[PDB]
Amino acid sequence: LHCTNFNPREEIKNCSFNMTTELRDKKQ
Amino acid sequence: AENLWVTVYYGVPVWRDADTTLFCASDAHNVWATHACVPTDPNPQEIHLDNVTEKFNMWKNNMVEQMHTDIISLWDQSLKPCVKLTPLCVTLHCTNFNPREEIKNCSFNMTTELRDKKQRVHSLFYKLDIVQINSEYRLINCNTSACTQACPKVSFEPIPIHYCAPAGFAILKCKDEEFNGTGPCKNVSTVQCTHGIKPVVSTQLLLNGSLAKKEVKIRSENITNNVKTIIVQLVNPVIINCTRPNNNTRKSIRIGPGQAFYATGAIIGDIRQAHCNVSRSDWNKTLQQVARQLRKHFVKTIIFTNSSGGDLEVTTHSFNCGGEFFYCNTSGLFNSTWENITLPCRIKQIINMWQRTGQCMYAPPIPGVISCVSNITGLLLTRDGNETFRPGGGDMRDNWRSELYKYKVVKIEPLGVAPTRCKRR
Amino acid sequence: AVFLGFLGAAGSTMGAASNQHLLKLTVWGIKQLQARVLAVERYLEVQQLLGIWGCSGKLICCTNVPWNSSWSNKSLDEIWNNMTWLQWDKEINNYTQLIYRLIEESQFQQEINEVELLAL
Amino acid sequence: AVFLGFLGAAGSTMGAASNQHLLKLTVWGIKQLQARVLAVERYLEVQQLLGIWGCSGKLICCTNVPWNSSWSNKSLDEIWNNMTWLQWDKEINNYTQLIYRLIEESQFQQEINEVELLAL
Amino acid sequence: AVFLGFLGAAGSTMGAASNQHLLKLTVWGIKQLQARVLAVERYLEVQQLLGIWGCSGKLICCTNVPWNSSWSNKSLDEIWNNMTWLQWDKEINNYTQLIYRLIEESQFQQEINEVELLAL
Ligand SMILES: *[C@@H]1O[C@H](CO)[C@@H](O[C@@H]2O[C@H](CO)[C@@H](O[C@@H]3O[C@H](CO)[C@@H](O)[C@H](O)[C@H]3NC(C)=O)[C@H](O)[C@H]2NC(C)=O)[C@H](O)[C@H]1NC(C)=O
Ligand SMILES: *[C@@H]1O[C@H](CO)[C@@H](O[C@@H]2O[C@H](CO)[C@@H](O[C@@H]3O[C@H](CO)[C@@H](O)[C@H](O)[C@@H]3O)[C@H](O)[C@H]2NC(C)=O)[C@H](O)[C@H]1NC(C)=O
Ligand SMILES: *[C@@H]1O[C@H](CO)[C@@H](O[C@@H]2O[C@H](CO)[C@@H](O[C@@H]3O[C@H](CO)[C@@H](O)[C@H](O)[C@@H]3O)[C@H](O)[C@H]2NC(C)=O)[C@H](O)[C@H]1NC(C)=O
Ligand SMILES: *[C@@H]1O[C@H](CO)[C@@H](O[C@@H]2O[C@H](CO)[C@@H](O)[C@H](O)[C@H]2NC(C)=O)[C@H](O)[C@H]1NC(C)=O
Ligand SMILES: *[C@@H]1O[C@H](CO)[C@@H](O[C@@H]2O[C@H](CO)[C@@H](O)[C@H](O)[C@H]2NC(C)=O)[C@H](O)[C@H]1NC(C)=O
Ligand SMILES: *[C@@H]1O[C@H](CO)[C@@H](O[C@@H]2O[C@H](CO)[C@@H](O)[C@H](O)[C@H]2NC(C)=O)[C@H](O)[C@H]1NC(C)=O
Ligand SMILES: *[C@@H]1O[C@H](CO)[C@@H](O[C@@H]2O[C@H](CO)[C@@H](O)[C@H](O)[C@H]2NC(C)=O)[C@H](O)[C@H]1NC(C)=O
Ligand SMILES: *[C@@H]1O[C@H](CO)[C@@H](O[C@@H]2O[C@H](CO)[C@@H](O)[C@H](O)[C@H]2NC(C)=O)[C@H](O)[C@H]1NC(C)=O
Ligand SMILES: *[C@@H]1O[C@H](CO)[C@@H](O)[C@H](O)[C@H]1NC(C)=O
Ligand SMILES: *[C@@H]1O[C@H](CO)[C@@H](O)[C@H](O)[C@H]1NC(C)=O
Ligand SMILES: *[C@@H]1O[C@H](CO)[C@@H](O)[C@H](O)[C@H]1NC(C)=O
Ligand SMILES: *[C@@H]1O[C@H](CO)[C@@H](O)[C@H](O)[C@H]1NC(C)=O
Ligand SMILES: *[C@@H]1O[C@H](CO)[C@@H](O)[C@H](O)[C@H]1NC(C)=O
Repeated sequence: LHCTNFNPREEIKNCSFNMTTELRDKKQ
Repeated sequence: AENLWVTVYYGVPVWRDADTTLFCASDAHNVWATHACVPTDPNPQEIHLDNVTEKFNMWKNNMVEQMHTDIISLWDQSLKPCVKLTPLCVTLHCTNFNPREEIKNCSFNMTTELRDKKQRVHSLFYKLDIVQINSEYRLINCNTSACTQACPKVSFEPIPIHYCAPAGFAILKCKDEEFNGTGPCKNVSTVQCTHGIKPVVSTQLLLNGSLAKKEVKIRSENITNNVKTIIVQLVNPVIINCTRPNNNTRKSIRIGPGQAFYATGAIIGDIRQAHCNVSRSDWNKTLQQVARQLRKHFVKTIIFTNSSGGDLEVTTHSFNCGGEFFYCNTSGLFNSTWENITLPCRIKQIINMWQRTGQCMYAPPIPGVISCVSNITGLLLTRDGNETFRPGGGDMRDNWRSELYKYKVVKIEPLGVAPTRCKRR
Repeated sequence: AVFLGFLGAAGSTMGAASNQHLLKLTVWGIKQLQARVLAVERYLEVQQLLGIWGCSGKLICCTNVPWNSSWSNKSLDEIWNNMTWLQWDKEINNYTQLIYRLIEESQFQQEINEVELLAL
Repeated sequence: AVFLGFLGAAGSTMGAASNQHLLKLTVWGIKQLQARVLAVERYLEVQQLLGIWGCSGKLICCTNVPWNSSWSNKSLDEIWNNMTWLQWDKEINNYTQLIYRLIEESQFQQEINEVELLAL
Repeated sequence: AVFLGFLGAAGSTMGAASNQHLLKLTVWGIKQLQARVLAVERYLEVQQLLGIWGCSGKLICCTNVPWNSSWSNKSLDEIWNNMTWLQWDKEINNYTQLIYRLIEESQFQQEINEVELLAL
């Protein structure tokens, strides 16, 4: 995961990652 | 001057409408797991109930709703140990075939026995099993569900299933010939099991079944209601003659350690069109039989047309033949308002069968030539509301209603108390 | 399994009718298993009433509870020489639970009168 | 299922107390299945003793084995008008296996004396 | 479970021999489950013949069907003082199904003669 914080307790992160899809060779 | 006392009787002829579990019996393997059923009695005993009239209802039977779930469970249980085709959901690169029935020659990257290595293998895919992405194509199922291809050793050969009732229960068989399927039956006998019922999956036309002993009998619930499916049962069977002519070959890939996806190889010889033949002047002879019985309930001219439209399984004579699943276009069969007639059929490999919530099966290509001969013993129409009937059929469970209309399950209540002039001294 | 020969005279009058191993949890195995359990359950379900009424091993046992005419007002010629066991049940099916309790206690009071009788 | 009404008089004296289908192997289905098998097993477990003692269909059956006073020295007023069936069991629970074997053979010897009696 | 003591005299003459919980579908659990069902099935299989012949709760019950000499021509000294119950079965195993039907109806006709007798 590649995460950043949220907004300018309860911390929340906005995480982007590579993920599989309906087809094995393609990612998202 | 009576002095009557209660007397208990054990074993009195009285039963009760009830639903229970029916176990299977078979004679002396395929998907229907007939090897697991107990051996049928070679002399099926039947006890006639003289002076007895019982009320049946083929449309509110539970043998239907229970057999329908058994065939679906027999289907899913047989696909449990077979190979999953998750890696077959890759990006296909397809081209056409030769200088209806469209076929594609698709090459794709595929896994092998070793995880790090790949293979560039190609296969033939019928156009109906594959959609374009926008020439890069894709298997039609990958966006909704995975697919389990059939273990190539099992067969879809429909063989007779005997549904039996447990000890303490009974099955009432209506033996009146012109039995409407619903209402009183004057010739009632009791049996332990039903006859040999073949789980033949088909659409519009009922293949391989029990005929009417005389006069084409028609069955339904509310005839005045068009949303209720009509079920015809022919008296003399017209013979349908189907064959897939193309000489197909099986090409076995290896998508993993022990996982072998069987791909459609080359087409040796000519490329022809799969179809079915039924006899004119015989389908016409037996359609004027269904005609004069449809007017006995509807006063009026009756018309025959084609299916409504939509999915392929709903609007075609979908059935099984030698292993592959045909999808025949019966517009040339139901086309008369009251030498052969050839039905162009397409062949699919990705089938959903029971219209379930995301579960399909890849029918592997049968090598060689395919040809099957099937009796057409039944029908299932659908009125609109000029009383036209289009070949529809509604649900799949109506297949089992056409054979279970004679049977009904009741439980024995062998206890009865009645007054007598005896007293326990 | 047993017999449906009792059922031969389902339309006859009440006087005429009265006168391998290994378990595998396949879809058929589970089906055939409950049929085996559902048989012994329904069998003993009837067989415990016969035992508690003092009628085990009997096909026709006379009791000591008098026939309350409110259960049925018909004659002995209207019952045994007219009605069938199938339709007679529908007429009396309201009091069957009320009768099964009387035969249950007629046996119970007969048991304590025997333990006082054989004590002599 | 049957009745816990027998249990109504658990504190009363011994003289007062005596006077849908389809199987699915879900966690509840397997639970409810063994309950059905565990019932018919415990039922016949008692019902075969009653049969082998010559007491099937009986609630109170008198036997022919005399009361060995070493099993209990109490009076008939100390038993039926004082002790409860729950506590009387704890006092005699040692000889219950020794008594169940005598009732088992008293019936067996009664059977051979009948096959000699009815032969006349 | 019950007893194999009956079997003690398998070679003796016919006159001497006669005179925790929780279900888990493991390979052993399914094995031990059918053994429990196969016991109550085979038990009641015999116990319903004894009931339908009017012999429930009996070890030795005399009947009313005469001995058809075509079943066996041997003497009472040749049977009870010579043959063993194991070999006597092989000699008569052809007519066992023919005899079991006569004892079944001898009880049935005895029941209707009692319902006419106790009506006086
Ligand atoms: C229309 O469809 C038919 C498919 O059923 C094509 O095939 C012909 O079917 C006939 C009917 O069975 C066959 O004749 C049969 O031959 C056997 C063998 O001796 C006899 O037992 C049958 O009685 C006999 N039936 C009849 C009605 O004569 C033909 O043999 C068979 N054709 C071939 C080449 O074998 C028809 O060809 C087809 N017709 C057209 C014009 O398309
Ligand atoms: C369904 O249709 C097929 C084909 O239309 C029918 O098969 C045909 O059956 C006949 C039966 O005699 C075959 O004829 C014989 O062929 C042999 C071998 O060639 C020849 O030696 C004989 O002299 C005779 O001609 C015919 O070849 C065969 N055709 C094909 C293509 O297989 C089948 O009988 C039909 N089934 C029905 C109507 O139930
Ligand atoms: C309706 O019934 C008929 C006959 O009962 C069915 O025809 C039968 O079709 C099967 C194949 O689907 C044939 O059996 C197998 O053929 C293969 C191929 O050679 C072989 O490997 C097997 O050993 C077996 O022989 C069978 O011969 C054939 N029966 C006849 C009489 O020709 C028909 O398929 C049924 N229709 C439907 C829709 O189920
Ligand atoms: C899986 O794919 C099928 C086929 O593309 C989808 O059905 C299509 O749905 C779209 C909706 O945008 C329509 O434009 C197409 O006409 C439909 N095709 C057919 C043949 O009906 C189906 O909806 C997809 N499933 C999911 C869950 O998205
Ligand atoms: C297709 O229909 C024909 C005709 O009804 C069936 O052939 C009959 O089979 C029965 C059963 O052996 C015989 O008693 C008849 O004499 C046969 N009739 C003729 C004309 O031969 C045939 O069995 C059916 N096949 C299927 C698969 O349903
Ligand atoms: C379909 O094509 C295959 C070839 O791919 C044919 O197989 C040959 O059949 C002949 C029969 O005489 C054999 O002698 C050959 O050895 C086979 N070849 C192979 C590679 O197996 C098959 O005959 C064709 N089918 C039909 C019905 O003709
Ligand atoms: C599908 O297309 C492939 C091309 O990728 C065909 O494979 C070629 O077949 C020819 C004829 O034998 C060979 O000379 C080539 O070397 C093959 N190419 C590859 C990459 O294998 C294949 O024959 C086609 N399938 C059909 C049924 O025609
Ligand atoms: C089934 O076959 C018939 C012909 O046998 C096809 O009928 C054609 O349908 C198109 C589309 O509506 C019409 O424009 C033509 O006039 C029809 N031709 C006729 C009646 O001769 C029909 O499309 C086919 N259906 C399927 C699903 O394949
Ligand atoms: C996805 O994978 C590529 C390498 O294939 C990488 O460069 C990229 O940063 C990844 N994106 C993510 C993890 O969001
Ligand atoms: C296989 O994958 C490679 C990239 O790894 C790609 O360049 C090639 O076109 C693929 N071949 C196919 C999909 O047939
Ligand atoms: C079928 O026939 C019976 C005759 O007993 C009749 O009562 C019933 O209404 C009929 N139903 C249909 C749908 O024809
Ligand atoms: C009942 O069916 C049998 C079948 O052969 C027939 O012999 C008998 O005459 C039928 N009886 C009636 C009343 O239809
Ligand atoms: C329907 O019948 C008409 C008239 O006989 C004919 O022209 C038409 O081609 C037929 N349609 C089909 C699909 O057979």
